[PDB]
Amino acid sequence: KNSLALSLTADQMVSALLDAEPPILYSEYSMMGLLTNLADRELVHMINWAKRVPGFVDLTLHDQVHLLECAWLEILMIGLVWRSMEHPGKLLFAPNLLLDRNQGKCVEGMVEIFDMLLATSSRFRMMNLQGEEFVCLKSIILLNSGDHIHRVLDKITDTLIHLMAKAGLTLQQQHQRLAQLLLILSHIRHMSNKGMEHLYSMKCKNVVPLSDLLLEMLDAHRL
Amino acid sequence: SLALSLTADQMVSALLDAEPPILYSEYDPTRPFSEASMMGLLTNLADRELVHMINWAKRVPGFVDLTLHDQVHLLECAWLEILMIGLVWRSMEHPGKLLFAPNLLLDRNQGKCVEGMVEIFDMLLATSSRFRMMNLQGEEFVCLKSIILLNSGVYTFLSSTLKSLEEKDHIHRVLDKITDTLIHLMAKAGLTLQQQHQRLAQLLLILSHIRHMSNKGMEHLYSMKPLSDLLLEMLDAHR
Amino acid sequence: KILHRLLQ
Amino acid sequence: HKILHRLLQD
Ligand SMILES: CN(c1ccccc1Cl)S(=O)(=O)[C@@H]1C[C@@H]2O[C@H]1C(c1ccc(O)cc1)=C2c1ccc(O)cc1
Ligand SMILES: CN(c1ccccc1Cl)S(=O)(=O)[C@@H]1C[C@@H]2O[C@H]1C(c1ccc(O)cc1)=C2c1ccc(O)cc1
Repeated sequence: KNSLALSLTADQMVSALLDAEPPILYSEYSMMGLLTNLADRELVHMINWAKRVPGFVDLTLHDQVHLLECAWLEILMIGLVWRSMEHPGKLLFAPNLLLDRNQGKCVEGMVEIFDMLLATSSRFRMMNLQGEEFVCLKSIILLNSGDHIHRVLDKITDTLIHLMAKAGLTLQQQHQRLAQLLLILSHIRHMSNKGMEHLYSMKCKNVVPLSDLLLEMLDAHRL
Repeated sequence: SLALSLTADQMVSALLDAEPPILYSEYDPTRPFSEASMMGLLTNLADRELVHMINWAKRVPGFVDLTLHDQVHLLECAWLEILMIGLVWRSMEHPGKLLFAPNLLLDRNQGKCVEGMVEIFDMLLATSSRFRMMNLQGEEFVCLKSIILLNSGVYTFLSSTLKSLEEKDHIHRVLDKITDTLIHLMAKAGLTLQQQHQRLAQLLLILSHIRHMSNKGMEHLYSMKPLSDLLLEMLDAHR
Repeated sequence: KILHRLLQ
Repeated sequence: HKILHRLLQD
């Protein structure tokens, strides 16, 4: 149908995805309280980011709501992992909230997820994942979380390959790298799934107040 | 280290030879459904498949190069995903149903009678239809299954040592080989270069859906407390 | 809905 | 040992 994503060349797609990037936020100036408030504010930016992903607003509103409902924790996580790459062994929740692995210990179930997030960060850094590849992956997470949607995913795949080719990677290296990145998405799905379980548990235990948006987002998966 | 020398065709041959059989159930279709009874059948079937899966794993190239701890970990991470991709594969030519065994089909009306199963049921169905529409081949299937085995547990832990980093990199090299092998199969099937990376992506994205279903499934498993000793152990790893 | 509204 | 361990050790 009417679709900007299917009208863009690979360079325009990259440009548009780069332009759509949300900002990096600061932590407010208990650990669970800080992290929650930070995720809440990121979610608002994430919703407006998605509206700028070529193809997303061409979907029906019901589709759009469903993709954000399914993908939101995946997208927060890959964002966190991206900005932590320059800080091996640490999670850069924000420029004023840099947490070592071991600061994940205070909260029940969190440090196991921290280890998985750090493994992901180390993998991306070892692969020398580029900004342009990252924004492609993030849009694939959004669209794959839930026929036109598949045409767009094909297009973002083409765009990923293109970036690798322009970077001088051989065909073999492109196929291998494409696979390496997409297999990491399986792991990001895993972490999101486990986190969603812990979030619901935290709501029940009533020890930190999840925000309205977070509560509403959380209610999506237990449905 | 020997497995890193295998050619594409040799990789396909090894994986096809190592394929587990499709197992049957003791299911008696001549009496009314019972939730407890069907769960027992599914548990028993799953338990028997796990034994086949463990011996299949030893035959996946590169797998036995890992220490016992890592072999154990990979199997613990991926067991339900591997059962599920098997189920969706053999369910392919059977729209509307999950073919647990040739003689045990679960239909959707009946799945509704299993408390909380219908959502996972529909996802499994969608995945199988996806594969059927893609005309997934046996050769591609066995590559995907091997990929799940090697990949699902490789990012659980941080590496604290160079040695640990190297064993991690050993797994990645084998995964790179199966990617090469997948592309090789697609090229030999007639697919243009664009088609090949598009098909490769589509298949790998489906692995994210399989992970998703496995996590949701695992949730329900450690909620009804059927389970065999081995299944309790595999489940314990996620709890 | 907070999402549905925000998307508009 | 774990059961999984034993099934491999065969
Ligand atoms: C939900 N999790 C969790 C897991 C176990 C125990 C407790 C919790 Cl909160 S968890 O997955 O780690 C989750 C990942 C990471 O840390 C937890 C978390 C988080 C998210 C929401 C929230 O209300 C609190 C915390 C993270 C996060 C925050 C902002 C980002 O931009 C990115 C990530
Ligand atoms: C655990 N699940 C579940 C979900 C909701 C309600 C009840 C149940 Cl059993 S579930 O994920 O559907 C799960 C998938 C499918 O059916 C359940 C299940 C299963 C697995 C182990 C078991 O002890 C019982 C059932 C399945 C299975 C078995 C063998 C296979 O080769 C493949 C799959």
